Parts: sequence; structure tokens; C-alpha cells
Amino acid sequence: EVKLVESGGGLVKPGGSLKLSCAASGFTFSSYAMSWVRQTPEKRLEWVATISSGGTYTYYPDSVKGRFTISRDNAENTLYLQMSSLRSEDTAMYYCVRDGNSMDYWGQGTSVTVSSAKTTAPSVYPLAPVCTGSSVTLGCLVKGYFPEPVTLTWNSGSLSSGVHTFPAVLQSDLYTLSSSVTVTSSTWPSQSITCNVAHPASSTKVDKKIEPR
Amino acid sequence: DIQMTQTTSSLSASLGDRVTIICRASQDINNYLNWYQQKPDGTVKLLIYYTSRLHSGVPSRFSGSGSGSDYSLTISNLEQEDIATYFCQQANTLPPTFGAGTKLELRRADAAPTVSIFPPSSEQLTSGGASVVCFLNNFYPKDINVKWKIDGSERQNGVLNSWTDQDSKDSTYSMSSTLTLTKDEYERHNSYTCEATHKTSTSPIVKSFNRN
Amino acid sequence: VECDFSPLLSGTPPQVYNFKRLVFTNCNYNLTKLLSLFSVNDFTCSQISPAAIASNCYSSLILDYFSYPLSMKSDLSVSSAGPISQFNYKQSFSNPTCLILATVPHNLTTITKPLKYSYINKCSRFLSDDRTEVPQLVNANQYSPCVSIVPSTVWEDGDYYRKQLSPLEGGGWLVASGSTVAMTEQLQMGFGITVQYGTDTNSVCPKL
Ligand SMILES: *[C@@H]1O[C@H](CO)[C@@H](O)[C@H](O)[C@H]1NC(C)=O
Repeated sequence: EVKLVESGGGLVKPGGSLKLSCAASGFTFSSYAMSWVRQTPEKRLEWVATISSGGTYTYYPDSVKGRFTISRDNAENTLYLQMSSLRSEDTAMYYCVRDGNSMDYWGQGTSVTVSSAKTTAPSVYPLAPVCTGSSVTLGCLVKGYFPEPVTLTWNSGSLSSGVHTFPAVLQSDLYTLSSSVTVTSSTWPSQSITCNVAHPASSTKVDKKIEPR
Repeated sequence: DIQMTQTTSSLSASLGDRVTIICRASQDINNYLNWYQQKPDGTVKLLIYYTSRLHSGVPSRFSGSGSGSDYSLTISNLEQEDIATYFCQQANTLPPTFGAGTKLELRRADAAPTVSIFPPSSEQLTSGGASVVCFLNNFYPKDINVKWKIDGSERQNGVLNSWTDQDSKDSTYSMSSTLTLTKDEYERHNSYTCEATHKTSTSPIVKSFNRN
Repeated sequence: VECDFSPLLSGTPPQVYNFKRLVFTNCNYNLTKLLSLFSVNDFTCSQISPAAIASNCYSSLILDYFSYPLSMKSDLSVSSAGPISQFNYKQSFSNPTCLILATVPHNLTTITKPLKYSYINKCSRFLSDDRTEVPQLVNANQYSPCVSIVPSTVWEDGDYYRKQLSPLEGGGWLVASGSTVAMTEQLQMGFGITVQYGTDTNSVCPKL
């Protein structure tokens, strides 16, 4: 089973450096060309680099030439992307990819943000209904964090149905995220519903229980 | 560099239908054309390589056809799991370049938004902020307009909106609208209204509260 | 009305296994016009002569061009046992053919160089038991079955490329092996010419 697991993503200042890694398994790594591909927040895909199976040849687009270096370690089965002289346009999700005549297998990607802005932990606010029907909707407001991402769950993930977690919105330096959950009236408030938010960049974990107002 | 043009950016179809996504290259790319599917959770898979060859594990209802600079991806007997964005990619010369992708949407019966409005949490008010949140959930089609009113007066400034992709289980759309004020600015008004304009009704769907 | 060889003169030529094929019908050709833009190193023909091919009428004329290196010229003959004739390019025995080996002059800036010469050293289909190998030899005029698994350029010399075949295709694998040759100072190319016959149209004639 082919597996590609990227790591090394984060927030870096403009003009800064960052090195990404990719742990490959489930195939003979040294038999394949490997590639990096990035996707902008606007969902546009752009090839970043390809390295030949033996590491002999490397190829880059002009947008990254001279700044990025792809490399591999065939003994350790890992692919690397050294980035330097970073610009904010380099902000993207970076995917490790198995190449050849096509990009066979894609990793799940690792997020990179290039910004002067500082890491900010979010405020998490429980949204209870206004002071009734056959269902109730609860909400969660994740406000003022940077950078992406956050992870949001309801009751530690056991409550997945009726959930709508909305794409984060950037307003200036800070991100805002919201999530709603809709359950039957007999479910809440008689049963406990809690919002769970994690912001790894700021090492933040918050549980916020929805209480009736 | 070779430009890949996917002529439609969004496509709408029904289950069992036959969908055809077309890709144009700015040059003859000699069949070195590949197709990728990205699901809403971001997962990317290879579907077709070299114009028409099917990648292993990909169902036979996916197929490819084309030559020169004109290429097509076809999905027959459209299923629910096919809600995705589909990208073409040329592999003839470097750099390999991708199309901007084609989003595929499933059709369903018309559905009205479920609207819920939320006053600021007392915890936020304590910190001096005041966000008024409104959810407009599970509606179809995706086209919708949201208006905020404070004491009958329309308000546009300080509103952040967010939209979800099509729900993979019931094919509906949802959106979030947040009006942010300071606590002081908030406490200067009484009535806060969230209004939804949607095909399913002539008059707007309205949710409101008073600071009392 | 004049047969258009322009696609040859613009861009990077392909390799020997993914050669570009031009098919000419209902037009007038000037072969001397084309060959004068190049430095012709070899020109041979079978079942016809270099002078005759340039002054006759046919139902169609087929021109194959690709990046090929002179060092390897012996391998292009149909009496080679080498990888080139077995797995990359074989001309028609039944019809009259011409094989031209030429060099792109420095003046011909419009044709751009590949990074290197690439070819398939072997192409095989392995059975479902991943043990039994069925070599895939090129037929005259046909592309290798492995063009669908080999990139438009071999990434590195000695690379293996493979793809699984679906149960409908009988399962198993299609496996190819690639080789490279260092790029020369001026681009060296190969041209293959084939002519076809028909009773209706002989509308491919030399321009007069
Ligand atoms: C090519 O053939 C044309 C006739 O169509 C002739 O006018 C011209 O002189 C020829 N070119 C050369 C290189 O002689």
C-alpha cells in the first residue's frame, strides 16, 4: 500500500527558509521519480520540482528556480524540499507525489504560510440559541487566530451528522472560523454538546460546552 | 509553457448521467494527458494517464479520449462519490501544467435554507467584542443572498461570509454570515435581523432577535 | 495546396519511441526545400530511390521525425538485433521507405534541443503471476505498447517504468526499461518516409 506522508509545514516570514520532508513507504522508493506539487488557497495546482529516481537530475519551474532545492535519500526513503527566499505567493498546500509518466500517488499535503504576521491563539465562543420546534441548531465561533489551520469537532468527533464547519475567513492578520451542529430538540439541552478546537501553531486546545442562555 | 484550458469551471448533473469534461492544451501534447480527481477533503487521486489509460483501482465508468490538443474525461453512470474537482495535466514538456479544474455538482430537489441567528456569547462580550452569527443551512440551489438589518436599517460593513462545498450526503449547500461589532456599538441597538433571499420563496426568510 | 512541413521546424522534436508522424494528402511537396534546411548525413531508401521518391505521385506520404543520434545509426537498420528496431522504430518492409539521418544547423534556431536522447531498451508484458514475460516487439509503422507507460522523455538512464493492467485487460503488468544518450552539440535527427497506394487519389505530387 503506497503511502506518502509530508511534514515540515508551517509559518515562515518572507525571505525565510523552510525544509519539507516526505516519508515514503509501500514501494521501492529508489525506482521512482518523485515530485512536489503545491495548491494555492484558490485551489490552483502548480508543479514545484521533480527529481529523478537516482537523484541525478532535478527540474524546477522558473517561479522557484534558484530558491527551491529538491533532494532525496534513497537509503532513508524520504524526499526533501528545501525552500529559501520565500515570498507570500509561495503560501500553499505542498504535496509529495510519485512521478513517472503521471503522478500516481499523492500525499495528504503539508500547509505552508509565508507572512510577517505573528502566531495568534484563537478565542472560542459557544453559540447557544436565542431565548420551540423539532430541531435545534448550535454554533461555535473560532475567532482571531493565525496561521491556519484549526481543527474543530463536536463531542470529540462522535457528533458528525448535522455538522457544517465553514471555510476559515481571513480578515487582515487573523482568521475566523465557524461551525454549526443541528440536532433534534430532545437531544439538546438534555444531552451535553461540546465544541472542541485545536490550534497546533499556538499549542492551543479548548473545549467549549454549549449552555442555554 | 503550455496552457491548459478547462472550458467549464463548474458542471451540474444528475445521478446516472454521463458527464464529459473537456480539456484544451495551447499546443499538441501528443497524448501526454492525465486526469486527477480532488475530493472536497483535499485528497487527490490519479484517474487516467496517457489520454485513455485507466489507473488501477479506478472504476471503469471513468474513461478518457482525445488527441493533439483536444482531450476529454468522461464519467458514465454518475454516482454520489463523484462530487469532486477534476484537473487535467499535460506531461509532454516541462513544466507539467494543470488546468484550473472543473467542479462537478449533483442535482437535487429544491431546498429552502434553515436559518438560525445567534447573539454574541457573554464570554465574547466580556472581552469587549460582539459577533452576531447567522447560519443558512442545507439549501439548494447554491445561489443565495444574505442581508443584515440593525433596527430595520441594512448593514453591510463588518460582515464576513463563508460557504461550504456541496454536502456529499444530501447534496445541499450551507453558508455562514458573521456581523462583527464592538460591544459598545452592539449595545447601541436593539433589533438584529438576518434575511435570506432564495429561489424557494418570493419573500425573504427572516430570523431576528432583540437584545432583551 | 503545398504540403506543410512546418510542425517539424518549430519546437522540440520527440524521441525515437514517441516519434511525430505527419501524414500528407492532397498537396504538393518540395523535398529538396526541406532537406536543404538540414545537414544530411545519411539518406537511404528501400524499394525506391532518393531521386524517385522526390518525383512521383502517391495516395499519401508519411513523414516520421524524431531526435536520434548518429552514433546509434547502425541500430536503425532492419538487420539490427538491437533495442531500437525491436522496441522503438521499425519501417515498412512491404512498402517503399526512406531513412534520412540529418543534423540541425546552428542557423536553425527555431528547432530547440531536448536535454538528451531517450529510447526504450526493452518492453515486456508480464502475466498475472508476475513471472511470465511476453516481450512486446514493435510492428512496422506502429508505436510501442509501452509509450503509454514511458514518459515523453526518459528521466534517468536505466529507469524502469511500469503500470498494472486491469482485469479486463487480462491483468499482469506492462514493464519498460529506458536508456539515455548524452546530447550532441547540434541536434541530430532521423526522418522516416513511407508512401501509400490507392486507386482513387494520387493527389500527393512534387511541386513543379
Ligand atoms: C522548391 O521547389 C519549387 C517548386 O515548387 C522551386 O520553385 C524552388 O526553386 C525549389 N527550391 C529549391 C531549394 O530549389
